[PDB]
Amino acid sequence: SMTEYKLVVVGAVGVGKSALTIQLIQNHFVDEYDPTIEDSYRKQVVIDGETSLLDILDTAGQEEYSAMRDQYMRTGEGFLLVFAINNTKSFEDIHHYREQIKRVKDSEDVPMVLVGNKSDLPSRTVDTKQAQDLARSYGIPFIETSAKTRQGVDDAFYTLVREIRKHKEK
Amino acid sequence: VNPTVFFDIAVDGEPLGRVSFELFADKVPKTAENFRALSTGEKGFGYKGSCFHRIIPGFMCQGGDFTRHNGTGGKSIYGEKFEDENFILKHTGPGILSMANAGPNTNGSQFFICTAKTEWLDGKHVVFGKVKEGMNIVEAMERFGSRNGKTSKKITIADCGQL
Ligand SMILES: CCn1c(-c2cccnc2[C@H](C)OC)c2c3cc(ccc31)-c1csc(n1)C[C@H](NC(=O)[C@H](C(C)C)N(C)C(=O)N1CC(OC)C1)C(=O)N1CCC[C@H](N1)C(=O)OCC(C)(C)C2
Ligand SMILES: Nc1nc2c(ncn2[C@@H]2O[C@H](COP(=O)(O)OP(=O)(O)NP(=O)(O)O)[C@@H](O)[C@H]2O)c(=O)[nH]1
Ligand SMILES: [Mg+2]
Repeated sequence: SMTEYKLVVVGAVGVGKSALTIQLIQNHFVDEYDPTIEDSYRKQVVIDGETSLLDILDTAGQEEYSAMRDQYMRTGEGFLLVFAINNTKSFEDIHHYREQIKRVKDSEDVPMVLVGNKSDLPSRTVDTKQAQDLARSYGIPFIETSAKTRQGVDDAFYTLVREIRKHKEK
Repeated sequence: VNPTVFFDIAVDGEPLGRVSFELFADKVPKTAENFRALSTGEKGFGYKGSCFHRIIPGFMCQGGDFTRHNGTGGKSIYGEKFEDENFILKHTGPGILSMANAGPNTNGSQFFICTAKTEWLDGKHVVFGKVKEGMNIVEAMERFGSRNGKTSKKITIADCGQL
């Protein structure tokens, strides 16, 4: 089989959106921070035996330019909501991203996955239980990831694909 | 009189042309003095050799990171950051020189030259000068940009100083 999905990575500045994407696409990590304006990637993967093209839109963390960001959300089929486990503000910001997606897509049932990134760092400020409870209250999956160690990177993106696949075929 | 500074712009090290700026010391004196001193290098650091790392056609040419050389850094002559001085002047069209920042009161050394009116930045970025001569050089720099700001060749301030 062959399918294609438009995935959009959102979340506050510095949480690891690009580092997660580059680990999935190019299988490497660097400490250097290159702030994003906008980047797009294409990768062919096999998930549960089903081949797919992933189109990944790596967005900037900033939330201005609503006209452009609304279009990101209209076009995207599934969204990674990324926060960093050592950035409490980035976790507090998550509900804004979800509210914007529901508003733009006029729906309470949009494929999304909550991603707690930088799990390798010993400077945690957001409890796993807090994030688990929030994802549960949203009815969406939660995954902790590290772009540095690659922990959970494939699972985060593959889980979002499974959420989209479910949505499309239901 | 308002001071004037110049940038000699280079493309992969080859001279492109000169851009000169009027700095509005009369209305934004603290911000103009920072840019002036960074252009002459008289504090022991400044713009010479640094890159226009983000050029987006239809919007602006941004540069000034001489500390990290990757678009995240820079510092002022007053310390790492200084306050927004005032918002008297607005982003009224091509040639406006204005401070880049990461939110309120985070001015350092990064700056941008507008290539169009960018009025949505009014009241958030401090306008402190304008291109005097060389808008055609700024238009050339703009052609090296792209949608996400990455440039097709490396655009640098090969030389700079006060006229
Ligand atoms: C939605 C897409 N999109 C658009 C846009 C909107 C409509 C239509 N089409 C587009 C583009 C072409 O569609 C791809 C923009 C745009 C701008 C940004 C991000 C995405 C954007 C963006 C990112 S950061 C910024 N804007 C302000 C930036 N600050 C820094 O670079 C600082 C440095 C000075 C320290 N850093 C790095 C930082 O703040 N960090 C936050 C972190 O802290 C640790 C790092 C700054 O002062 N300027 C000087 C003023 C123009 C402005 N850049 C800029 O580039 O505007 C681009 C422009 C005008 C096209 C707007
Ligand atoms: N230790 C650690 N550092 C990480 C991790 N993910 C990203 N980083 C680091 O955090 C910084 C910011 O990462 P980056 O992916 O650019 O964040 P972003 O969300 O894309 N930022 P922006 O919104 O500006 O595009 C970089 O220095 C990067 O190396 C991670 O899982 N662990
Ligand atoms: Mg990024």
